Amino acid sequence: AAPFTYWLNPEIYDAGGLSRRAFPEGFVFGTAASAYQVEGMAKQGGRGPSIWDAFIEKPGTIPNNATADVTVDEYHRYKEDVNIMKNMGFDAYRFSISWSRIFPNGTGMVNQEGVDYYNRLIDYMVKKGIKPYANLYHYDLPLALHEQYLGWLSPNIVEAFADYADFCFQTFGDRVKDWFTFNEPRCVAALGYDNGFHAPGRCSGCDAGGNSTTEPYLAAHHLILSHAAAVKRYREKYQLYQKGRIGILLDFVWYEPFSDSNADRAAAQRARDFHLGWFLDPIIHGRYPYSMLEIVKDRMPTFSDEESRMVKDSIDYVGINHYTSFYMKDPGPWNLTPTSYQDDWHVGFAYERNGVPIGAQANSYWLYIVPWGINKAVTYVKETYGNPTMILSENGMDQPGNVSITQGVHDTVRIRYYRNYITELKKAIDDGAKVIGYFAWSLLDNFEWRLGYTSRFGIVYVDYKTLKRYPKDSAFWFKNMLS
Repeated sequence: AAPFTYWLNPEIYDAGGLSRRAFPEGFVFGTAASAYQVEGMAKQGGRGPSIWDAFIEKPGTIPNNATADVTVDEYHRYKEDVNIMKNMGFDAYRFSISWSRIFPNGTGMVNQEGVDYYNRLIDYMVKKGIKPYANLYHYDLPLALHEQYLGWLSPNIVEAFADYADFCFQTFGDRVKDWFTFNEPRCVAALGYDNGFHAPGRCSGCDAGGNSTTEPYLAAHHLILSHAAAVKRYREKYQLYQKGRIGILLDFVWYEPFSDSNADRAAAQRARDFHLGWFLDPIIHGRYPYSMLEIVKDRMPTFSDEESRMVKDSIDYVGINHYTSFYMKDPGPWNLTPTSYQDDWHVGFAYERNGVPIGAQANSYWLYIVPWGINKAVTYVKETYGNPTMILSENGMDQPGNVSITQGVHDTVRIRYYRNYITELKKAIDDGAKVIGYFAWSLLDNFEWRLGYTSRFGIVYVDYKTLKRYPKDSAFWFKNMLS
C-alpha cells in the first residue's frame, strides 16, 4: 500500500459526543456478517450446496462472474477477524450458521466437519471475550430442499428448519445465549419469489418459473411458521437450562410521508405494513396487517388458531436492520389486477423534496444516507409494537468495489454515517426506546450478493488479491468512540 494509506485521519477522534456512557448499562456494540458472505469453503469442508451456489452458476448473475467459494476466507482467517473485533473494542459478533454446512441435504446426516468449524469459531470468540450472536438463516437454503419441494414454498420446510434449529441449540447453546432464526425474511420472500433478484430466482415469467402474485406471500407465511416452530423448540427444550434469548432480524426502511395529506400518510403506513408489519404484526398481534389482508385477500395464507398462538410472542427481542429512508406518496387510483407483492403496496416513491435530495447516495443503488430515519424507525417500533426489546442489528454503508487500499481506508463518509446514525439512535433511546444493542454491517468488505465484490461495506478493507485486512479509518473511529 502507498504511503498515504497511513495518514492519520483527524475524523477518527471526533466521536461527536458518543461514548459507552451515552448509552444504557450493558449496551452491546458489535459487528454483523453472514456465513455465505465471509466463510469461503462453499464447496469444501463437507458443505452441501445451497440455492445461491446454483443461482451463481448462470453467467451474468454476479459481476465479473465472481463467486463466494473463497470470499474473504473467514473459515481459515477467523482468529485474525475476531482479533480485529476485539482490538477495535467490540463486545459482540453476529454471524450466521450455514444450514447446508451442518446438514448437506438439509435433513438427516450431520456434517461433523461443519459442526467442528462453528465450535472453533465460537470457542475462540468466547476465549477473546466476544459475545456470539448466532443467526440460523441468511439466504442460504440447502439446494436439496428446494429440489425436493421448492423450499420455502412448501409446508414441509417448517419442521425441517425447526429440526435444524433444534440441533444448533443443543450443540452450541451452552455458549451461544443470543439466537436469531432468520435474517431479513422479507427479502427472502420478495427478492427470491417476487422479482427473482435473489436465489432461487423465481417470479412471474422468470426462467426458473414462479408467480409474483402468490409465492412471496406463501414463502413469507412458511418463514413465519418456521420461525415460530424453531422458537417453540428453544422455549420448550432449551431456554430454561441455557438461559439465552431468541429473536428475528427484520429489515426496516423508514417511509416518510411526502406531504402531510391523509393520502400520503396512509401510503407511508401501507409501505410499513407490507415491509415490516408483514412479519411483526403476526409476531406481536398474531395476525397480518389490516391493509395486507384487505388488498391481498385470498392470495395471503391464513394462520390457524394454534399457529397464531405459536407465532404470537415468539421473540425475546426484535432485531431491526436499518440503513435508509424514502418519501412515500399516494400513487392515485389503484390497478385492479394483481401483478406482484411490490405492486400490492400501491405506493409512489420519492427521493427528493423541494429540489433537495432526501440524502446523499452510497455506492448501493438503494442506499440513501438519511440519519434521522433511524430515529423515526426505532420510535415507530416502540410506539406500535408495545415498546419491545430491540437490537439495532444492522447499520452501515458502502464504497465502490474498485477503490484501492490507499483510498479505501480513508472512509470519512462512513465515519460521518456512523456518527450521525448512532447519534440519532441515541436520541430514540433517550426518549424511551428499549434498544439493548447496536451492530455495524460489516467488519469486512465481503461478497455483496448480486453486487458481488463491486460493493464494499466493511470498516476493514480486504485486498481480494492477497486476502490481507487493512482497518479503515471508521474502524479506528469505533475504537476511539468505544474506549
